[PDB]
Order: sequence, then structure tokens, then C-alpha cells
Amino acid sequence: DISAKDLRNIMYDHLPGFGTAFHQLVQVICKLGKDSNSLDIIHAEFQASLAEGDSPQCALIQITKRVPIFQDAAPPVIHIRSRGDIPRACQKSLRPVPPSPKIDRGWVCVFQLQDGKTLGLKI
Amino acid sequence: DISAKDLRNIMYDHLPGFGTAFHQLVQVICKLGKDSNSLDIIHAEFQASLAEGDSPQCALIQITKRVPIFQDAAPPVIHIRSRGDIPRACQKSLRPVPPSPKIDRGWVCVFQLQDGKTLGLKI
Amino acid sequence: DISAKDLRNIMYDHLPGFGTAFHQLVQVICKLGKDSNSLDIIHAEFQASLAEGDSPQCALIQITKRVPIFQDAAPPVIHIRSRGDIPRACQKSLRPVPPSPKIDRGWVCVFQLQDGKTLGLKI
Amino acid sequence: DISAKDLRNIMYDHLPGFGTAFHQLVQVICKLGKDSNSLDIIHAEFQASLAEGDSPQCALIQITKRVPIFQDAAPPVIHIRSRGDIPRACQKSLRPVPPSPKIDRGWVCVFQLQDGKTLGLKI
RNA sequence: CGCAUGCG
RNA sequence: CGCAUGCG
Ligand SMILES: [Cl-]
Ligand SMILES: [Cl-]
Ligand SMILES: [Cl-]
Ligand SMILES: [Cl-]
Ligand SMILES: [Mg+2]
Ligand code: NA
Ligand code: NA
Ligand code: NA
Ligand code: NA
Ligand code: NA
Ligand code: NA
Ligand code: NA
Ligand code: NA
Repeated sequence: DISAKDLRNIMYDHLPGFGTAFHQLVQVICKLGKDSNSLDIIHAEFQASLAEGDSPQCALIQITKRVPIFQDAAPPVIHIRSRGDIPRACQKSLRPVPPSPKIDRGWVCVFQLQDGKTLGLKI
Repeated sequence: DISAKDLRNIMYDHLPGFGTAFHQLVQVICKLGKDSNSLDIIHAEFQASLAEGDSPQCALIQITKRVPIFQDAAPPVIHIRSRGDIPRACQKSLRPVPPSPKIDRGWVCVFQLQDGKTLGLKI
Repeated sequence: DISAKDLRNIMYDHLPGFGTAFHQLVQVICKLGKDSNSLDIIHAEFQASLAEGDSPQCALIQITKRVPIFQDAAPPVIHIRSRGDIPRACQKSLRPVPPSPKIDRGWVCVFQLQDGKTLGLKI
Repeated sequence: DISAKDLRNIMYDHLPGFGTAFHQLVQVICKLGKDSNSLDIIHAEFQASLAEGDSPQCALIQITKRVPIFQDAAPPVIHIRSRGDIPRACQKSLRPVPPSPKIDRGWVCVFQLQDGKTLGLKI
């Protein structure tokens, strides 16, 4: 068994840079994983992908496609006070949110400002 | 149900320029699509990607990543007489081939000259 | 011996466009070069890079990599009133600041608004 | 102590992709290193850089600026049959050689084709 | 500004 | 085509 915090840190230590869309995806993956008791399945898939020589980024995409909790799942809403609260290497990946975004199509999360404005983070 | 020619024309209508590396990708997509009877699935993915705000170029890339026939597929080899047979706008995207290229990693096709020399087309 | 104004004019005469990130880099280079009495050394590096085939943009970058005053240097903070004060052609190169930015890693300057919000200019 | 083969492989293992300008720089560094008996210092410098959190690419550039054999050193000439013999991710880094290329200014090597054409590899 | 790698 | 990272 692995905790959410421990798994996030393992995943973060494989990712280039900081505050990228993949860093946000790690947080999303680990929260949904925790809530669905999928953390060990997720961890196993991550390790196996690395073992096969896949990039960490590739491994995270594959998790959203292969682990059941993410299949046909909507991105979580993340409430923020301002655009400045969005991770610092994600700003160019924001788009208006479509009617039915799916995590397995690259919609990581939906940021929601205090006036209710939303911005979708897309890989 | 959609013709390969018709789907090609739809795709081309969305693309900037003429004879670009993405026009070459359209042709590869339509050939492999026709052969696998996947043209309707391909047309659906193209439209779904455009609908969620993807550029036409990105929508084509999404097809290679999401439609089963392109999964792990090696690029076709296209035999040519000279480098002049390659559309001029594709020339900036030409590069030597790797050991085991995959369409879903950006390798559209491999051009091969009479003397066996090759030039890969990478988006 | 060369003045900061003369060097800036030489550099500008090489650059395309108006109000680009590279124009701001010139201003940063000439200021820190004036302060450190490095203008002749900067000038020599600029000319030496051009002579070996670097673009003017690349030659300005080579100065930040090669001239001692720019080594690990933190970028200057420029106080502004609105994001509209930042030249239009620079807008594409703006992003949030990292923990400890350095000129020789591409951080030209940091624009700061009255309320303390910041925008880093990254080449 | 370390051998030239063991050092190359250590360095290669840290580099992204294959056949890049940095892969060629590894071969150059270990060749001139071996010939000048600088392998242990080169290894020491590479490890310290990585320990500081520098990228392997950064570490290799620092070697060319810090290790005496590379200071003001001419790039080696590599005799090849045709452009196809150049490493597969170096083609876009080739340019005409200036009068006096230096490794510490990023001139990794000069390829000499059988037809007489010279092409310098520039980082 | 450009190259390389990763990802879509 | 775009984004991210690294390098010049
Ligand atoms: Cl906003
Ligand atoms: Cl449709
Ligand atoms: Cl403003
Ligand atoms: Cl290693
Ligand atoms: Mg983050
Ligand atoms: Na990181
Ligand atoms: Na067109
Ligand atoms: Na091959
Ligand atoms: Na590698
Ligand atoms: Na280059
Ligand atoms: Na990278
Ligand atoms: Na790329
Ligand atoms: Na970059």
C-alpha cells in the first residue's frame, strides 16, 4: 500500500520542470485514486510503464486511459482566487471548457474563479 | 459512411497551406483508414477534437493516438525517384529515420530513393 | 571604447521588428554592461558570434552565456502600471516567474505591477 | 580511475534521445580526454555538476569551458563518406566552419565528406 | 530566435 | 501545428 502523498512525490520526482500540466495531472490522478481506492493499481501501472522505457509523461497519459476510475470521467473542478493560482507552467494550456470534457481525452481539471468563470486545463 | 476521397477533402479544407506534412498525414490516415474500414471512426474523432477546440493539425495527431489502426503502427514506406518528388513544404519536416518509427509518435511516412537512401517525415 | 547608446543602436539595427523580447534583452545587456564597464567586451562577443554564423538573436543570447557580468545574474525588476505598458511583441514571451530566475537561462526581466503581481519575460 | 568506454556509456545514459549534438560531444570529450589523460577529472567534473542539480547537457558544456584540454582547442575533424554518416539528430546543427573554430565556443567537430565538403557541428 | 528531447 | 523541459 502507498499513500497519496507518497505516490505524488514519486511521480513528481520523474517529471521535468515544475508546475506543468503533468504536475497538475499527478495531483488529479492521486486524489481520484485515493477516493476510489485505486492508488496501488495506479502505482503498479506507473512502475510498469517506466520499466518498459516509456516516459513518465507517457505513463501518466496511459493511466488515464487504462485505470477504470478515469475512463469516461469528467475533470475535477479546482476553485481558485485568481489566474495567478494556476500552476506556473500551465497558463498556455488553458481553454474554454466544452460541454462534456473527459480526463481520458486530456482534460486534466477545470479551474473556477470566484465569479464562477471557468478555464479548462488541456493536454 | 464516408469515402476516403471525401474524408481527405474535408480534412484538407481545414488545413492551412498545401502539400504540408499534415496533408501527407491526411493521405496516410485515409489509406490506413480505408484499409481497416475505420473511416467513420476517424471522421468522428476528427470532429470531436475540433469540437473541443483542437487545431486541425492537432485533430489529425489525435486520430493517430486514439484510433486503433494507428496504435503502434510503423509508418508506410513510399518509394521515390528523387528528393524533388517530396512536396516542397514537407522538406522542413524531413529527418533521418530512427530504429523503429511509429506513426503515433509523429512519423508520418518514410520516403525511399532508388539507391535505398531514406528520409523520414516527422511532425 | 563604446557608449551604451551606440551599442544599443548597433544591436537594434540587427534585430527584426519592434518591441520584441530581444529589444528588451538589448536594454538589459547595455545597462548591466554600462554598470560593469563591459561594453567593449560585450561588443566583441556580439561581433564574434555574428562572424561564426549566429543570428543576432542568438548572438545576444551568447553574450549572456559568455560575458562574466551576466553569469548567474538575477534579472532586473521593471515597475509598470498595466500589462498594456509591456510592448505588444513581448506579450507572447511572458510567463510567471520561477523561484530564482537567471538572465543566462533566458529570464530577461521581471515586470511588476503596482499591486505586486509579476510577469517574467522568458526567451 | 575510469576507461574511455565506461565514461562514454555513463554520459550516454544521461542524455535524452540518440545521435544528438550532445552524443557527438560525449565521444569528442572522451577521445580528447583519453589522449590527454584527463578522464578522471572529466568524470569528477561531470558527477559534481549532476550532484549540483545541473542537466547532463549543462555538465558537458561546463566540461568544455573548465577542463584545460578543451580551452581554446580546435574541434577534431571526422572523416565521413556522406551526410548520411552524421549522427541522426545533428543534421540541423551543421554550418560552414569559420576561420578558427573552438570547442569551448560550441564547435563540437568538423565533418569532412569524401567530396571535400566541410560541415561544422555547432552547439 | 533556433536546435534537441517529451507530450498532445 | 501547439505546449513543456533542456541547451545555445
Ligand atoms: Cl481570468
Ligand atoms: Cl462527424
Ligand atoms: Cl494590467
Ligand atoms: Cl544513468
Ligand atoms: Mg503544480
Ligand atoms: Na521536476
Ligand atoms: Na489549405
Ligand atoms: Na528504422
Ligand atoms: Na538517450
Ligand atoms: Na542547433
Ligand atoms: Na526535454
Ligand atoms: Na518537439
Ligand atoms: Na524551449
